[PDB]
Amino acid sequence: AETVFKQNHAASGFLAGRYDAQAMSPTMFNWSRESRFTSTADGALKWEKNVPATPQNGAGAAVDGDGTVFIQSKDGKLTAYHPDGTVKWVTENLGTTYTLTPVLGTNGVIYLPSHDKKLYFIDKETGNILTSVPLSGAPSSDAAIGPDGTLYVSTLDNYIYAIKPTSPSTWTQKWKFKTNGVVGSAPVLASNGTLYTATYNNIFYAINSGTGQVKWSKTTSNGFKGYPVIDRDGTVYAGNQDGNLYAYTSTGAVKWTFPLNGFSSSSLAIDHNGNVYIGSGSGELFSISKTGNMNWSFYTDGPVRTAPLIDADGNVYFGSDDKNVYAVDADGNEKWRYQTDSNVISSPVLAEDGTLYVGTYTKLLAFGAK
Ligand SMILES: [Cl-]
Ligand SMILES: [Cl-]
Repeated sequence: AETVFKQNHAASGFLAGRYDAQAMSPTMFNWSRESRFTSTADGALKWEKNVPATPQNGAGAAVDGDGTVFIQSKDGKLTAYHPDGTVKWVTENLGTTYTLTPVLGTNGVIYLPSHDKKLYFIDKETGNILTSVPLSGAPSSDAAIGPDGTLYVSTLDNYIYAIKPTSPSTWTQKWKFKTNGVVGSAPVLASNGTLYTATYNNIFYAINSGTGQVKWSKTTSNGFKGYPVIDRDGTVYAGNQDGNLYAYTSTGAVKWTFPLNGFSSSSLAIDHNGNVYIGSGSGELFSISKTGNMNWSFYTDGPVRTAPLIDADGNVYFGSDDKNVYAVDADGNEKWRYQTDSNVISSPVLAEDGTLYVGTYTKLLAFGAK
């Protein structure tokens, strides 16, 4: 890519970690989700592929510096597509049933937690397995990557694991944290070193990412779900199943809450002006200011489960259980929609040339530049 991938812009505060900086889109979460790319995509479909998947919390494709598109399917395949939709490679017999983002790290390594209770290290050039890490339970998050390359995942047996790769073929366990409750809020990391996660026992955790010790915790009446975003102040914005977005300061004070009219249904984005974006079971996609006032909302006919993606012009792309892909401008006005035949739940991704990828339970869709 001609410019480097950065997790942060001037208004976000993720802990900078060892993602592939030459990739177009190396991670779905643990970053602002404001793309550095512009797009002239107008809703015309460039191509579609059959990719059966059940992505956890809006997981989906990653795109490297060549524009190669990597995506897991629930038949146990990881597939690398060329930009024109032809297949570059396929690796089989990985996990089934639920899918996760094939996150692109340094040294051309793909980090793919898998439902077979393994965290695979995979060569992105060939798809060959470099090694795998046994997990005590099936993973429930994408791999977040820290500054020293440590991988942070939640697992379904109520753990956060910190696994440190020591080369493309070797690894050691940094720490593990047994959580009180099923993890619904996947690990994301903030610039002061804190890892944030939360459970359906209503506990929101701030954890020292180096040591695995809890710095502080807060409680609510229902569980947080998905991937929070973090601003430059270290404030964490997390969607709650009680129907509110919560903003926690870096000390654990409640900065504010905002009503979503339904259970939170997507993970978040944050733009360089500090506005945060989230989908609701109400069908709405919200834009909310850093002080917690509504900028706008856009109404779809079903829960919005894609984490929205902002482009460099402030347009916002997302999908709905009403089976439409959506594009709106920075003021919330519709640009275009595209009707597909499956709920749109696999979050959007932007290539350097403006191609937009987004997925359903059955297909990967590519929307081309105009
Ligand atoms: Cl380069
Ligand atoms: Cl509290």
